[PDB]
Amino acid sequence: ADTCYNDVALDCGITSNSLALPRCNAVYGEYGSHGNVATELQAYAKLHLERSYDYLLSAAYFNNYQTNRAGFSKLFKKLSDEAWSKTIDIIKHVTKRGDKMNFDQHSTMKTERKNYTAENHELEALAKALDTQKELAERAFYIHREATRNSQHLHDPEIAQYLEEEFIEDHAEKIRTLAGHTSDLKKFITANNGHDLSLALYVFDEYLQKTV
Amino acid sequence: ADTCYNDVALDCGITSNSLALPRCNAVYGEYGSHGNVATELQAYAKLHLERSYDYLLSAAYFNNYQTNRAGFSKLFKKLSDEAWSKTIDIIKHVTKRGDKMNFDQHSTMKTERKNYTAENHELEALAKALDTQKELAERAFYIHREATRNSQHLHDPEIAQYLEEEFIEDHAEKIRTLAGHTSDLKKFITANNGHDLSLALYVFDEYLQKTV
Amino acid sequence: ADTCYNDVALDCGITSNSLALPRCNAVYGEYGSHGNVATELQAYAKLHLERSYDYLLSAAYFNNYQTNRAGFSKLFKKLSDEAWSKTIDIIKHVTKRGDKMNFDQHSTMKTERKNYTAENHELEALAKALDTQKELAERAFYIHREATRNSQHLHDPEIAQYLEEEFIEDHAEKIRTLAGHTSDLKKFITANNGHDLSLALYVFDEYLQKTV
Amino acid sequence: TQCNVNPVQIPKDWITMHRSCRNSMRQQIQMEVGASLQYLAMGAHFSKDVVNRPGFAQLFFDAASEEREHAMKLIEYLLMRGELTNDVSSLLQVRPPTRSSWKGGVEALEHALSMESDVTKSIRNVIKACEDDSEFNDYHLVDYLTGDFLEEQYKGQRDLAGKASTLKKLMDRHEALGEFIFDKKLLGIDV
Amino acid sequence: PTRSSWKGGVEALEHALSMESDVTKSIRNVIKACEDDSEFNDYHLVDYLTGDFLEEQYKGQRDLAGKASTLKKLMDRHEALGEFIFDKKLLGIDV
Amino acid sequence: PTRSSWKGGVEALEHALSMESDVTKSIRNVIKACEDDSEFNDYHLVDYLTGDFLEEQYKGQRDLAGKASTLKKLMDRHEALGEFIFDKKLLGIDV
Ligand SMILES: [Ca+2]
Ligand SMILES: [Ca+2]
Ligand SMILES: [Fe+3]
Ligand SMILES: [Fe+3]
Repeated sequence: ADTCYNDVALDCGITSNSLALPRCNAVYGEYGSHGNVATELQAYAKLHLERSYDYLLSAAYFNNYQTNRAGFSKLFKKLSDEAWSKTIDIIKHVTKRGDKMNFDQHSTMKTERKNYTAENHELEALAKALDTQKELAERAFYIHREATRNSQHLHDPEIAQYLEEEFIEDHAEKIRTLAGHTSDLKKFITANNGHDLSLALYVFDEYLQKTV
Repeated sequence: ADTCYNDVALDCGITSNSLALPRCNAVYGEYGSHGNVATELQAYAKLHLERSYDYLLSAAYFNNYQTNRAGFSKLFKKLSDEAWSKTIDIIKHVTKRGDKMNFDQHSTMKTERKNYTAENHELEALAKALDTQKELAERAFYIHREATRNSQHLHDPEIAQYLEEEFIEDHAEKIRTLAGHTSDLKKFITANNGHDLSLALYVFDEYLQKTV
Repeated sequence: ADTCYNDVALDCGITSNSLALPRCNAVYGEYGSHGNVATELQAYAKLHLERSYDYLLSAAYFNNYQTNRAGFSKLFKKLSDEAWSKTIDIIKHVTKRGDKMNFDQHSTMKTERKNYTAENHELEALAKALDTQKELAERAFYIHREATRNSQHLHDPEIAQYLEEEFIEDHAEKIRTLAGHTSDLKKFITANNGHDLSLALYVFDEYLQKTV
Repeated sequence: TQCNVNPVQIPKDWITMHRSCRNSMRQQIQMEVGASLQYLAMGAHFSKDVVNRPGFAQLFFDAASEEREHAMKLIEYLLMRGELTNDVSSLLQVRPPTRSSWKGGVEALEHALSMESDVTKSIRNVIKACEDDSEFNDYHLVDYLTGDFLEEQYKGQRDLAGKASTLKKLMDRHEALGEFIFDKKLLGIDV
Repeated sequence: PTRSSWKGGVEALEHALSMESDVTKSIRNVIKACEDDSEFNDYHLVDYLTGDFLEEQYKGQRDLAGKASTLKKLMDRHEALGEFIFDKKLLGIDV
Repeated sequence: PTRSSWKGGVEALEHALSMESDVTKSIRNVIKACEDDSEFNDYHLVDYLTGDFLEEQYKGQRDLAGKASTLKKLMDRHEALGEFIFDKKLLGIDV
């Protein structure tokens, strides 16, 4: 059983001429040794980073003079700021557990390839926001399962509790909110032959300005 | 892979004459598709609803002029109010996750059938309260296991964390408190041939008025 | 199905001459009946108790007139006080769940035997603190796994959430902090042939006084 | 590799405790720790669901923490006098306490009174060793043990003795209700 | 006074520690004289010297001994910077 | 990003200074393109880039250059302690 104390005893001996101390790091519970939890967490920071900029572009698009939807723009700006903040938080968690961030790490979770386009009408934009938030949420479910269930030799409840507290609880609220927005728009489009659509989009945008 | 965005692209096409958008809802992690977690959560709201009214009847019984135990009545009124509040909270969680509440949903957990009677002497009433709280607690353990362990294709840590935070932590405190009350009454009944029983029940009820 | 209510009905009968009430306790979810979770929790209180006094001796050693490192002493005193407080908290949790504390209970987790010595130079002391905190953290991972994964008939998310909230989250921070301290000392020892070591230890101790 | 700094030496004439006194202090430190562990076991016992005396549980958990503080004060005294530059690891040993169950509050209070009585006698013996060493009468430590430690001991014994007398009078006919009320009074609750 | 110069802070701290050590021994001798006079054990003065004067002496010695140990460790390679920083810390200044 | 590791604080500060220097040059080129287009001199954007963006660039470069100079002087003999102290000063902590 290698320990940091034993590494010190060995290397601090007059016989030694170095001080490697490989066990004197923050790694415990074999974090990073078994399973894919460590690499998946790095890829999760990368997903938040990419989405933060996708949301930023949507916020910009809704703030052009033709669309001019301050409420939709505010909704996306908030999603962007939150994803940017989470990117930094995950990077710090990766290093807190004794690993190092690799910005080119890929996830093993088989996820289809669909480019994010910022130029969308209101319903399309909310639908894409809903899909991307569900993807972030299901990725957290995947990492959580990898940490506490998929590998016989890996059990990391620290990562599980971190995901539960910092990601999982709030994902449900965001997804429910976005799903509700798509239902509202769907009704504006279909009821009474969609006759109130333009006034409804204006009223809905004003509502977002007050509630986002 | 069906997504809300793809449903919108298809239905918003000039070719379409409807807007179903089946994937534009709050369902993710296949909630409700595999396992019994979704139906068990609905049955859990139903159990709290039924118990809220059982506790309310016990609170009423202890407030009749013959029993007149304000402390016991307050204990049951608090249990009733908490169970009523939890009923609404669970219903809201069921809908937050994209499902719909069904008030006739039954649990699969094999639980014996024992009618709740409100007319009881003090020890009997506390014993029944203890048993019903243990049943609520074990039902939470069951749903938690169904969400994260029993089904290979179902892993829902959102439901697990919700149960951990809103139900599981507090159940231990309530059960320990009620178990302690039954121990106190047991001693009043058995020590010194139960000679101090009537004075002890009065003193104990006054104690409940100050601590419930 | 034995219940506290049924025990009362039986024992409170004119036929009875006793009041055992074996089911009127705080035990639920078969806590203590299957698996090793109950005994492991007792052994965990014992580990914290032993470590609280080991840390106390290190705090004393660093406060002797020759070492006179107030920062190192404060670091160990805090670790000691926290472990003492956790010892009492775990004992209370053991009894809250209807069990009783046994101070001679051993853990099944195969852990090597290494006496804790308080007389150490700074790097050695931090290395030992790091190792003992990793051991406390991995023991929590072990109990957590025993409660929710290792035994088919045992599922206790109350113990799991208790460990997640009261131990697991904070262990990561403490271990990362201690690992960082060993890295700093390692650099003081190796850079520029270790020429700044004595001044660096003084500066580092002053830093600990301000940040512990 | 050189991981530590070559030690330095400063004047040592100020370090004056003698062996017999120092050894008695080391033994007292272990005794205080042993008392803290025995009080933890009392706190654990009264915390059980089938005993359920939270007032007694808190009383004894508080006593356990206080005994730990007593051990720390004795250790700090030795450090102030220039001791414990070595032989620190052997100062203490944590072991399971001898007793883990009591019939009721009276038995626990009487056991606590007896434990305190033993500690008082032991401190008086440390005082004797420190004062009567033919080569060095340690005036200051004797004064510290007498004015601080014995003061706490005598007040504590009187407090426990009074609690035991008061509760024991209730045992011949009011074991359950008497202990229940007394227990809540320990929590500052007048039923 | 007998001495008017010191090589550095360590020499002065060690000299102060030795002076305090001498005072402690002298107070213990006053206590002995006052307590052991066969005709009159001066209980009150002995108590005053023990509880007030010796208390200040032992705390003071430990403080000086710690300061001397801390600074002396810096002398083999950091005499100037070590003493400079230590000196400002005495003024409550963290550079 | 192209780089993911640095030998120490000095290398990172020098890399940051070089990155900022590249950004300053790039902004000056945006200014040239916007000001010298024969069909339209964009007075307002040129002014915005000059008064806001370049202002931040020059102050930032001077700050990084000073940090690099200060820390680099400590590297020939005090690599570990020098960087440790400098690092805590960045957090506003005077050891
Ligand atoms: Ca879990
Ligand atoms: Ca949790
Ligand atoms: Fe929480
Ligand atoms: Fe004591």
